[PDB]
Amino acid sequence: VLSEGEWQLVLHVWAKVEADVAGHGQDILIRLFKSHPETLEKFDRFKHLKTEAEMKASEDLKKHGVTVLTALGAILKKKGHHEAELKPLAQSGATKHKIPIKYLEFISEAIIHVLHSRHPGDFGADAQGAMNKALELFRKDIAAKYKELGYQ
Ligand code: HEM
Repeated sequence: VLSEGEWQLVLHVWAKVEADVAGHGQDILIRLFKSHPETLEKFDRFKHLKTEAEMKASEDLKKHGVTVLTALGAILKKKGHHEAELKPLAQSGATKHKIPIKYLEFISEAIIHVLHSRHPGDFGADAQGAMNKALELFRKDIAAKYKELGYQ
């Protein structure tokens, strides 16, 4: 678990992401794709995106970006109390999409890195350590729901 203090730090940065979701949304995804392009394969709609510039130009990617952050955000304001919110995503990932936990750690990486580039001064070690934990709590919870559904 995370302390109250840790949670506030997480939500304190979350607040800034919230000022430009679409924008934080696209950076995250561009970073993921770029750093681990094997993840692109889950996306057929994105398959065709050859450059950053085209990636940046897609409404579809930008939307997808917003859809990802809003879900993650609703989960974090739950401060660890997120089974209900969590459950649909674990189902879909265990059943439709088949996303490995590995894919999820990649994404965690892109998240942190974006936050740190955009928000240096609100994203110090304490905060960063706190966001790490929370993203870890999310992946862990996911991982077990997965097993329960027979995936991993
Ligand atoms: C912070 C982590 C993430 C969150 C909150 C998240 C959330 C979502 C949401 C809310 C959807 C739409 C409903 C559903 O199909 O579940 C979605 C769909 C999907 N997610 Fe994720 N996602 C995350 C990470 C990933 C990763 C890392 C991948 C694959 C590498 C991924 C692959 C997919 C795919 C392929 C779909 C189907 C979307 C479509 O084309 O209609 N998600 N994800």
